[PDB]
Amino acid sequence: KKLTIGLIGNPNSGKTTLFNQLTGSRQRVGNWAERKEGQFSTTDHQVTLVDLPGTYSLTTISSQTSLDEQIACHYILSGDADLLINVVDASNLERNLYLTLQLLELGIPCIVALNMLDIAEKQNIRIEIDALSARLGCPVIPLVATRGRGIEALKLAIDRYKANENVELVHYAQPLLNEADSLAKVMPSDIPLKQRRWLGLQMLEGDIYSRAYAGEASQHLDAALARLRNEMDDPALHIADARYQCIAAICDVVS
Repeated sequence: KKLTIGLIGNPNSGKTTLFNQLTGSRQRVGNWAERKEGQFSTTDHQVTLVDLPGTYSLTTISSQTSLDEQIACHYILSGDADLLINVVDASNLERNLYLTLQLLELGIPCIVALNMLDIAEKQNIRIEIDALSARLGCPVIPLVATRGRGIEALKLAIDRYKANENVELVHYAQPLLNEADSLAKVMPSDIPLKQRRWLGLQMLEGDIYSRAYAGEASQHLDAALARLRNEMDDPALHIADARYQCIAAICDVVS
């Protein structure tokens, strides 16, 4: 059974190194129409690993997006990957989980690969693996460097992979969910309900680039925002703050 896996993480998360270790000399360097692609095997699977450009987020709310960011986003939303391996820097967890949260809100099958365990230890940081997994609703695999043990556990997890656990991640105010869902109902229904509801939130948060994916929902954004502004100060801020609360709450328990 062949699997297509996207490798995604922040810049300087050790992603290039992990890609190289996983694929060895079974790799091929193309471009996105630089696009690195490689092969490896697990017990059950022949995996095609696709290296996505380093990025801190699938989008940018307050400022201009980058090319790398748009490439990652488009690939992720295309649904070409059967699952993703989200490489996370254990020494800068809070910053790294911003991207992770987006992947999980999108409902994309995910395996977190906790990297840079050494540097975390030398920064006096210990991550509670099962605490994080429980809260994210996906596997969390410590990438132990010694004798490539982390790689072997990562391959094990790929063979074990099922859907993410359907867990509440962010706790949004009810008017936000309502408005996002009603926007979602009008978006191109070729997109899954979960992603259309996320796009909805992104629109409400001021994400300009999400409007490209939302089609006819953009015609209803103004009316949704006016309503929300009559029951809370600034809907975009309530979205960002809830997301900050979620990630901060996780980090306090987990780190």
